[PDB]
Amino acid sequence: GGVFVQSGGSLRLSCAASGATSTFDGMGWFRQAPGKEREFVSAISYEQGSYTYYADSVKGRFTISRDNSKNMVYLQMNSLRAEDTATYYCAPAYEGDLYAFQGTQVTVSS
Amino acid sequence: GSVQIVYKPK
Repeated sequence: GGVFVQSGGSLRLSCAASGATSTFDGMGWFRQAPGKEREFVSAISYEQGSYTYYADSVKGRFTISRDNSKNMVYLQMNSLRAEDTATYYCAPAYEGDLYAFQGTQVTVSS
Repeated sequence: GSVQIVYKPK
């Protein structure tokens, strides 16, 4: 099972973010649609003002944020479309690249 | 060990 959203709808994802280590300086999300390769979605730095990366496919619709007081990262997914259907994974980041060493399945109708 | 990397945008 998973989440079901109508086209034009929205969804917020969240993940625990333990904080910066010598290995990792941020957190982000990737997704994998059925029969497709993993796709970068977004990554954010623990340091305010360092990176905020977005895939071109989600720019203007998705917003990544972090709350270092709560040790949390969030992804606000607005204006969802059928092509956003995928399983979404949170992973630690180093300079924006995501490192995966437990997904959220999302179906969007059109 | 082993890792899956998903690269940031080009």
